[PDB]
Amino acid sequence: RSYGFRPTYGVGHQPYRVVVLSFELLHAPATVCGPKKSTNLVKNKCVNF
Amino acid sequence: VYADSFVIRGNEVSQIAPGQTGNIADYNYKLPDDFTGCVIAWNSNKLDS
Amino acid sequence: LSRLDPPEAEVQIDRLITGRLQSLQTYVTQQLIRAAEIRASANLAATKM
Amino acid sequence: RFASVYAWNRKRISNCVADYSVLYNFAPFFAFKCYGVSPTKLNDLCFTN
Repeated sequence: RSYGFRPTYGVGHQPYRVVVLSFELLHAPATVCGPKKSTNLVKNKCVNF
Repeated sequence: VYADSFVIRGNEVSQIAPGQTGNIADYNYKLPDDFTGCVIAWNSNKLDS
Repeated sequence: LSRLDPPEAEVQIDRLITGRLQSLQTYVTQQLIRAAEIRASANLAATKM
Repeated sequence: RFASVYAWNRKRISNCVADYSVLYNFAPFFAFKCYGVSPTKLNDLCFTN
């Protein structure tokens, strides 16, 4: 059944378009990520890997 | 990363939350208890009314 | 688990588990202290025997 | 007929089946906020008053 979505309806019945972004926060591999880039590592230096 | 998309009532978006109760949360779209991600909703009266 | 919804009863279950574990750790500590006392008493009794 | 916020009307309900499914079924009922209980379990619980 439908609500009708008539213009006389208020915010309680006006249509809202909804999107649900479901993420998986595991760091096993990497699909999408933020834009960032830096230099290479060092073999025997204290680095924030 | 997955993205679900739909259109509902304006205030019915109150039911779009992990493990809530209601018509949508039980018979149309149910989120898991351990859901993590984002939910966005915006007006669509200019299009869907 | 029959009055409240899963996503809002998880915190209550967690608090109950925390309370029942805190009430059991103290019991285990008391049992250890009394077991050490009984061990000392039994060593003294064996020495006297 | 609904009274004002002061001298509010109060009605006792007993000796009947409480089918809450017809309560959140109404469209204008946007606000449905329960404390100490979830809407999914209202049809499964029992009340003494």
